[PDB]
Amino acid sequence: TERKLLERSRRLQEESKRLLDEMAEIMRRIKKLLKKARGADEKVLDELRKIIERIRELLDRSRKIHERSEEIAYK
Amino acid sequence: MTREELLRENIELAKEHIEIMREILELLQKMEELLEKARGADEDVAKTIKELLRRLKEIIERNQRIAKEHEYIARERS
Repeated sequence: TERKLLERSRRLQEESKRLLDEMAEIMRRIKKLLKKARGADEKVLDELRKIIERIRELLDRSRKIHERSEEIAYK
Repeated sequence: MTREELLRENIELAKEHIEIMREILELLQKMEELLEKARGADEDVAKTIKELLRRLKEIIERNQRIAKEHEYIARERS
């Protein structure tokens, strides 16, 4: 009959709509997780970058100390 | 500078160099802590996305089941 099949189809459109809405939210959540992860990684790389410039500055002084030590040994 | 002064400076320089190496040792450990933090953070994010993509895939397969049933219905109602 037409009425039974049409309610069958009508029930399926209700299911599809709930699924399509669910898919949409997942993509928005994925998109946000990636943006948040990128922000967090950029933060860590920002801090790693500063730690390395401190280390390298400490190696400037280390070279100065060595340089001064050779001076003292020369005479 | 007197000889005794130069040798004392040699000592001070050695002591200073040890303190400097220690500070670097501290900073290396801090680097490892940061590298492992980001490491775990990206792994938690990757896990969340992995399951979200799995939820997503099963929803799609079900979607195409509905679509092919729609097609079967439209054919029948003709």
